[PDB]
Amino acid sequence: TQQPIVTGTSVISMKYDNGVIIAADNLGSYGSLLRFNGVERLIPVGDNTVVGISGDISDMQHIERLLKDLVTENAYDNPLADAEEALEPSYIFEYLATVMYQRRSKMNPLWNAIIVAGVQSNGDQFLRYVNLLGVTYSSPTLATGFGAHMANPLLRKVVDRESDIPKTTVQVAEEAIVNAMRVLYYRDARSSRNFSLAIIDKNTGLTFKKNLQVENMKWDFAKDIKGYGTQKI
Amino acid sequence: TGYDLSNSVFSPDGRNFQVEYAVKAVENGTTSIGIKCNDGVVFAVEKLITSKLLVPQKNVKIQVVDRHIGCVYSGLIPDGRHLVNRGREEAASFKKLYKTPIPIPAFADRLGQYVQAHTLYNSVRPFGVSTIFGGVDKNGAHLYMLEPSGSYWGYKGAATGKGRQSAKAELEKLVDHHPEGLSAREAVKQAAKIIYLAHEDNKEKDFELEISWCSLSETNGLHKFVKGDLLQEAIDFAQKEIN
Repeated sequence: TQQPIVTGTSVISMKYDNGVIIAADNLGSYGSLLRFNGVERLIPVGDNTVVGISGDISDMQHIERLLKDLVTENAYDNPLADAEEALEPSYIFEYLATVMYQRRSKMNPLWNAIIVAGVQSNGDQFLRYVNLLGVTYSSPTLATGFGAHMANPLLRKVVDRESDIPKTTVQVAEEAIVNAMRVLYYRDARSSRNFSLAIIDKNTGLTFKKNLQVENMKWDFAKDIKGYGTQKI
Repeated sequence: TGYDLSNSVFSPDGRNFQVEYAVKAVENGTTSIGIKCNDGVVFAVEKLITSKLLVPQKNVKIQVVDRHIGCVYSGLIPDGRHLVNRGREEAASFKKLYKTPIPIPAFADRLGQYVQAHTLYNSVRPFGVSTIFGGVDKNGAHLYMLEPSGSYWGYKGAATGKGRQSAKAELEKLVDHHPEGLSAREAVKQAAKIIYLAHEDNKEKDFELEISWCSLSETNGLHKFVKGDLLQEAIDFAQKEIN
């Protein structure tokens, strides 16, 4: 991909005491045209990984096919494909990151930003980022695009350092994620009101909520805004 | 003379003797069977325990292709692994191009064309395996058997190995007695029975039973190995059925 066509906006995520949460809206934009709705940008892998992808949608579908074939291959000649030798979030990340950096180095990137989120076999929380440059980093909160500018400041007021992760409950984290989604719908011109949200909990497994909607929006004060300065009516 | 020294050479009868020698290599192997049920297929294989140093339940013999195909083979096991690798490549290619998982007849013909190509030149050796495979696709259940010559057909039941003859006899009995078709669990039980029966040709060594199945209702069209309680139930059925 040399320039993106159908694109998806921010993907937000954070860690909490027993797992991770990741969310993304269901919109595929075509420039300034909000062309496709119902576009699922969260790719669940196994019972312990969710991959949130933003950027070129065709490249995202290519990554979907890649993850599908990766699951199929790990199943081969693997009597423990559902137990000890099942796919881990770190495996899926490292694979995607290798691919991203190899495509960048071959001067033909996958025009994406990716957040892999899940729970390891030992219970640890995995949350890591990789983009079209091969850049990787990890933090208690992770967001792409506009989220990085708006979701992270909010989400970081809950988990500012590693020590805050045990203190954070799943309810607090999900509330923060939904509020950040509302803020993005307020201020991101390439966002949608409908979004999907995935929880990866080391006890309850993978919870996948689709067709969510931004609720409890404040719009009343708009009636009190007249003109742009001196106008009174 | 010397017509059997080089592969892909025609004898004056019109035969390829190297393929027949590969068939002998196949007949030297252990017994493996497949049974087509009402909504799926069942695969079973006997694994000789040469020594108790062998780890039980490990050394798995049945292989999976894509997520819906099961393959078992009798003969040179590494040749079977090579064939299964090629088949996995073929299925992956088919899915990547056409989105849908590869239909069972299509996969059968892929394997068959590969094995046949392995009889066209003197620079390659025929496969020393007979392969029973199949699964569930959009057109239902399919069971196939493929010979070292590249020949392959669809079967109600199939069997190869040293005990292939008694297995075929029992399969013909099962076919005659059940014109309506077997259920997946009944087919698993009958596969266990036929494996235990055909083991008598290797009676001097202990054997371990390995079963897998792909049923539209019991496994949701996916290939899964029969283990745990169902495997023990089939083992007990066979045990009290040999008496």
